[PDB]
Amino acid sequence: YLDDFENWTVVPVETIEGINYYPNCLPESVQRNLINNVPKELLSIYGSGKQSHLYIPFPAHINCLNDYIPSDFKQRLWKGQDAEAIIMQVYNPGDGIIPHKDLEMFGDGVAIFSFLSNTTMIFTHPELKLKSKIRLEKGSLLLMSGTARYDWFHEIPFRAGDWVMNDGEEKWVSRSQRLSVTMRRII
Ligand SMILES: [Fe+3]
Repeated sequence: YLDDFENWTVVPVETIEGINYYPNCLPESVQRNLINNVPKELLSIYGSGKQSHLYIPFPAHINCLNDYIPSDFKQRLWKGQDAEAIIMQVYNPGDGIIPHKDLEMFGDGVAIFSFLSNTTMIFTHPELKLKSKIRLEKGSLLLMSGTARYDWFHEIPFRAGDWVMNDGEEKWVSRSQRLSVTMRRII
């Protein structure tokens, strides 16, 4: 991310080893139970979205998310175990995050559950001069590991909508408030 990238190519996210995306992973009931039980202050629609760090033991409305993370992922990367460290982050329209790689204190395998509304995440590789985009939908799970987690940067653009292609038309879809829950372990 430094703009306008004419030397660069946009590739399918399927080319990035260690991206696994599961649409409609969480039932609506699970999403509503979670949202109902976040402190109301965290969900303010005004100004920049707030954030909350949680650590074991998590309450049931959070802790249940561990059950929707694929067992093969936890076996391969988390020594069969469940998440230890969780950040809940709200994004009001215009909020995002600059390109980064998650801190080395976390080791491999990062799980991100999405709530409330859809957004677009962009992966960047400066050395390859490549970009890739993924639409993170309400109720989805993103797993980031390996090449995705170490070689590439990820970001969420600071804007109020996203151009989204569907059924051959491209629309500007305004963003609504979004909440993510990021689940990690500590080395
Ligand atoms: Fe990150």
